[PDB]
Amino acid sequence: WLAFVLV
Amino acid sequence: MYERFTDRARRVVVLAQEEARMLNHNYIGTEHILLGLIHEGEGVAAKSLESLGISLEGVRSQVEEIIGQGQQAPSGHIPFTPRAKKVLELSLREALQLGHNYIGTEHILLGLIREGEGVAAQVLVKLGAELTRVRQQVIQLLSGYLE
Repeated sequence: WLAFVLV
Repeated sequence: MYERFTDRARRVVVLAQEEARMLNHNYIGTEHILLGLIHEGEGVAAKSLESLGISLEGVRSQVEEIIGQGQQAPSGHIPFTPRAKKVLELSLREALQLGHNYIGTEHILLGLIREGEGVAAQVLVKLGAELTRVRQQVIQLLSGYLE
């Protein structure tokens, strides 16, 4: 969260 | 905040990345979230879009017309666009206001229409689904689930 899957 | 997403909503986000990858795209945009919502095929968002005549093929054709594919499929993590980030932020608020502590597929769809400006929104309008109509359809289906 919130740039990539799943960050 | 992904901890609050339902299993199916997480699957939509995971699938959105692969929708981008297989189109040789290097960002996950709102249109890939739209494709993922439809392609996962089970949740309230998929049902809502099917019930408005928005098909995976209709969306794919519009994405090819508006964006087009790259030359090579990327490896590794594909970043969200600014508008896709906004969609996922807004999803949290849609869920809270509808009385949910989890974020389901419907809330991602509602976030997408709330953002209302990126490629997915352009596609929906082009396919005949005005944003207010999409929202009201989601509400209509959710109301049927209260029976």
